[PDB]
Parts: sequence; C-alpha cells; structure tokens
Amino acid sequence: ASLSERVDAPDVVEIPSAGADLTWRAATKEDIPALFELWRAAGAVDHPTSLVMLDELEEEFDDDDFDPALDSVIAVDSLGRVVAFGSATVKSAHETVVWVALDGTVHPERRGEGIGSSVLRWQEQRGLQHLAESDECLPGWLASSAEEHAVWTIELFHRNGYESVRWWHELERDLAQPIPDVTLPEGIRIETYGPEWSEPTRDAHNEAFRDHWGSQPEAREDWEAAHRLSAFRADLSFVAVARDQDIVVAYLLSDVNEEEWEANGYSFGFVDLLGVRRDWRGRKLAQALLTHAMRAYRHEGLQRAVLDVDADSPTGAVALYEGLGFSLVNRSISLIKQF
Ligand SMILES: CC(=O)SCCNC(=O)CCNC(=O)[C@H](O)C(C)(C)COP(=O)(O)OP(=O)(O)OC[C@H]1O[C@@H](n2cnc3c(N)ncnc32)[C@H](O)[C@@H]1OP(=O)(O)O
Ligand SMILES: NC(=O)C1=CN([C@@H]2O[C@H](COP(=O)(O)OP(=O)(O)OC[C@H]3O[C@@H](n4cnc5c(N)ncnc54)[C@H](OP(=O)(O)O)[C@@H]3O)[C@@H](O)[C@H]2O)C=CC1
Repeated sequence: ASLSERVDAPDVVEIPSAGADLTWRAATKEDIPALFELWRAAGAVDHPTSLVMLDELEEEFDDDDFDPALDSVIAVDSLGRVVAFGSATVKSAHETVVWVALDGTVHPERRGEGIGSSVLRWQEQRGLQHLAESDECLPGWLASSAEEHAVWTIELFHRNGYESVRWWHELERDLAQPIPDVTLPEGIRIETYGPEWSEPTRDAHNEAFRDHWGSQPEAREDWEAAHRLSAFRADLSFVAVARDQDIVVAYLLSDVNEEEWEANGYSFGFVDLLGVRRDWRGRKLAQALLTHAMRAYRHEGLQRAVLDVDADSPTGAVALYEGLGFSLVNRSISLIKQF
C-alpha cells in the first residue's frame, strides 16, 4: 500500500511555539552564518571530531529538493541569538526506501527545557507530509543519527519512538606503519579522479552501493554538488579502470578537512566513498585503491587515514579495513522511525 494511505499526514504543520523567551520561524539563507555558529557550538559537545562547514550549509540551502519555507524552523532567544534549528528534507527519487532526513540541533546552553522535543515534533509532522507526498509503495524512514556518546540526542530520539537501527564505526589507520603492496588484475589500471571520470564513477557507485545498507542511487546534480565542497580532494581520489571501451570498476573518493585535524589528534585524509562493482569483487581492487590512497596521503604529509563503516557491512567491509590496519576510533548510530 502507498505511503499516502499508510501515513495519516497532517494537512497543516504547526511551527513550534514553546519557550517563553523564544521566537520561531522558518529559516532562510540569510540565517546561514548564525546557523554555522550554532552547529559549531552544538558539535563541540555532540561530535567534536566532525565540523559542519559553511559550504555544506550553503549547498544545503541551494538544493532544489529543499524548500526552507516549509522544510526548516529556527528558534531565536530574546537577545536575538539563534538557539535551535531543525529541518526535514526529502529527495525527489526513491529506490528502496523513502528517506526523510531530520537534521537539527539545540544550543548546548538551552538543553533540557523541551526545545529539542519541540524541534523533533515539528520535524516529524513535516516528515509525515514528505512521506505521504512521495506516493511511493516503499518503506518510509524518518531518520537522524548520533555519536554513541551523545546520549542526550539518543535519549530524545528513543523517547519519541525512534529506534537505534544501524551502527557505524569510525576507523583510523596510522600512515607511518608499513603499507602493503597489492597487484591489479591484468587489463586494469589506476587513474587519478577527475571530471572525465565523474559520470563513469557515479554509474559505478550507484551499482556498487545497491549492496550497502540504506543507500539510494545518487542523482547527477547531487553527485556534482558534493564535489564542489572545499573538503573534496580530486587529486587524492582514484579509480580502477578496465575495458568492456573503459569503465570504472572500483573507485575511492577522498576529503581533507584541515580544520578537523586538531580535534582528531592528527592530520588525516578521509575516505569518503569506496566501492567495487559486484562482478569485480574478490580481486583485491578495494585493497589496491586503499593502499594507493594511503601512500598518496602519506606523501602529502598527512598522518592518518580515516573512514566510516557499517558495523554490520554485508559485503565484509569491516574485515577489509581491519586487515589493512584500520582500528576503531568512535561509533555512531542511525535513529529511525519506520512507516
Ligand atoms: C568508506 C566507505 O564507503 S564504507 C562502505 C564500503 N563500501 C561498500 O560497502 C560498497 C559495497 N561493497 C563493495 O563495494 C565491495 O564489496 C567492497 C568494497 C566491500 C570490497 O570489494 P572487493 O574489491 O572485492 O575487496 P578486496 O578483494 O580488495 O578484499 C576482500 C576482503 O574482504 C574481507 N571479507 C571478509 N568477509 C567478507 C565477505 N563475506 N564478503 C566479502 N569480503 C569479505 C576479507 O578481509 C577479504 O580479504 P581476503 O583477501 O584476505 O579474503
Ligand atoms: N537530530 C535531530 O533532528 C535533533 C536533535 N536534537 C538533539 O537532541 C538533544 C536533546 O535536546 P534537548 O533540547 O535537550 O531536548 P528536551 O529538553 O526537549 O528533552 C530532553 C530532556 O529534558 C526534559 N524535558 C523535555 N521536555 C521538557 C519541557 N517541556 N520542559 C522541561 N524539561 C523538559 C526531559 O527530561 P525529564 O524527564 O527529566 O524532565 C527530556 O528527557 C540535543 O543534543 C539536541 O541538539 C534535538 C532535536 C532535533
């Protein structure tokens, strides 16, 4: 049955009103600098090793899938300080799940007074509208996440009926320790990523991540947007290329965010995406790309490689990273309510 029939979505969503010194409204792009400061204040408590970047907020507000008039709320105190924000955002196409991202936060100094509950209550009402409006016969997931230490976020989500449904491990690899050498199958070469590989790599990724939990295919616009972020490092990203005519059979995309080095305790490159096409797996291509990237990171003087992995990876990514010397740093949790 359709989500528009399974979900009883409100005809009208009420912006919050609670907080005697608070004024609430939808956010606009003009709020981005104050939101940056909010996210940084909150992240110092909730996720100090990961920094929200200004250009991420800019791309989010510029995304055609995001209507800030209907998909965002912001709370301002009596001195005009921004103290909370929430959004509820859905993409335009869905493959196996209708994913609604419920992103928001409350300033650490204004927690424990019901402001988070107000934000999540609003996010869920708008989220139900996103689900019904999708008119899809797929699971509907209203979703957020938290680092395991952020019990204040986790407990708010559990209190509201969201469940911990998936676990993520951040892993690090010391680039000063020996990096193994791995050979490629015949007919395969490694190239540095660049614009000419964008579409072949998007195609490879969308196939490979059919086997990753939750993932939906990446539309071209969103793919290209993520590559405009200052953190993306095309020259530390690599593809393995075979002949079918060339095709990308494995790929590894990297970020470098030097503003995160201090809190993480080392300089590091971040493995953002790593995939191998189904028919080319079990041939060491992931190892070949990871080791190639680790040598590239080391040559630039970076101390570590860092990445995230589904703790229950169905294609064995955990064993892959463990065998290459990655070790646990931190854990995070997907918090989801299903319709
Ligand atoms: C940073 C991120 O993006 S995290 C998400 C990781 N990417 C994905 O999940 C995408 C979907 N999966 C894939 O693309 C592929 O299956 C990958 C990337 C996990 C691995 O692809 P491959 O090229 O076949 O990896 P590779 O051949 O180099 O290494 C295989 C290793 O996996 C490990 N492994 C353990 N159990 C399994 C399993 N059940 N199935 C597969 N691999 C397993 C082993 O350590 C194995 O090494 P071995 O040679 O000693 O046996
Ligand atoms: N990712 C997301 O989408 C969102 C994330 N968050 C995050 O969740 C975490 C919690 O936010 P926070 O503002 O503290 O949540 P709340 O203050 O709303 O709730 C947290 C605790 O405070 C108490 N409380 C609840 N309602 C009231 C109220 N009306 N008046 C007084 N006390 C109340 C309750 O504890 P008790 O039973 O003891 O009274 C509750 O368990 C933060 O880290 C925040 O950033 C919040 C919203 C959205």
